[PDB]
Amino acid sequence: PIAQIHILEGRSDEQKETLIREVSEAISRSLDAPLTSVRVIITEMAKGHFGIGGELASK
Amino acid sequence: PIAQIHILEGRSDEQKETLIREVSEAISRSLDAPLTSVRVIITEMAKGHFGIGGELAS
Amino acid sequence: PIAQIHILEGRSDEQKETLIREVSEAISRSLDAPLTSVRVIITEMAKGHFGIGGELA
Amino acid sequence: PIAQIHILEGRSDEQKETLIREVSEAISRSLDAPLTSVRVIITEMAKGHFGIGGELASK
Amino acid sequence: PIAQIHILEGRSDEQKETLIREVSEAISRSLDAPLTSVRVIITEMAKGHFGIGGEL
Amino acid sequence: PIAQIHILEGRSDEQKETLIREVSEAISRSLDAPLTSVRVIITEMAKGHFGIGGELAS
Repeated sequence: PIAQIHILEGRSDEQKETLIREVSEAISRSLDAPLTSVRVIITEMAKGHFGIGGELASK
Repeated sequence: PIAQIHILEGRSDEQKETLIREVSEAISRSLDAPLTSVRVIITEMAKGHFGIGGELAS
Repeated sequence: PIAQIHILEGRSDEQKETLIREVSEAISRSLDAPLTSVRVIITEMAKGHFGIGGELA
Repeated sequence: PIAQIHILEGRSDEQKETLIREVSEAISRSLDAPLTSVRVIITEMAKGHFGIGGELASK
Repeated sequence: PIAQIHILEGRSDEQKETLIREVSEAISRSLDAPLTSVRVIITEMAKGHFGIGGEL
Repeated sequence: PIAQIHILEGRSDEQKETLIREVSEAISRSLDAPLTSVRVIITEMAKGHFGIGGELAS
């Protein structure tokens, strides 16, 4: 499985490493897929690049 | 957080529901993000639409 | 500009046509980008494939 | 609805804010989905990372 | 490397197999990447789901 | 056709230009799509942003 996770910028490397680990494990348990087959891409978003209800996250 | 998960076709609805819940919880706990802010998209791939090493995963 | 829009299944073809036109106009006007250069991809999600708060939408 | 928009780098924060607002409203009215449910991600592309016809947008 | 290719519906399985092979080789050779590390996802678009210049 | 290619950061501009050209040509000939219609997006990943088996790929 291949997961792409869009998150807001600002997390530490350590936090993102945890995210990759926990999500990968979750995918593995859910689908009975071998952990080694799971790939995760983290894509960071700047605050001014993410909109909710037409408004900036930065705001 | 918005996660898109590409998986091969063949899983049950029950499995996919579990995937959504477990992944959402993992994201929420890892990032200290509100659970309701987490969105998950499951994208199924037909076997003939996924390649590894230039060959079909068939 | 290239837009991919994930939406729940269930809309008519005409509704999706309107979506493409209106989003394309918005992108062109906002960025002063040539309208003819704007590409929009509609990706439909089955209800059992979209989660909000860990629950099916 | 969730929209991801790939655009070339170079726009101001203000332009991108306008983009997010206008695209979100366009999605909302076209699909009659509540505006507050609409998420928009802006993904900026470097000039050297976007190809048309096998040629860089840089040229 | 991971490539996702959006294409209009209508191509044969044979064409899509060729697409995966040729794109994977192009990525591998261009980036000096191990061929087995290359993944390609084909995503088909219905004609009514793809807009250029605001028109279908 | 529209291709998005996720690759690890570290390549030169020249390498990425070659990638775009060769991938665009491969798409064109494989699908018999006019080359001028082919668009390619390169998306670079930092090493700390890519996981295999729950571990950073690095």
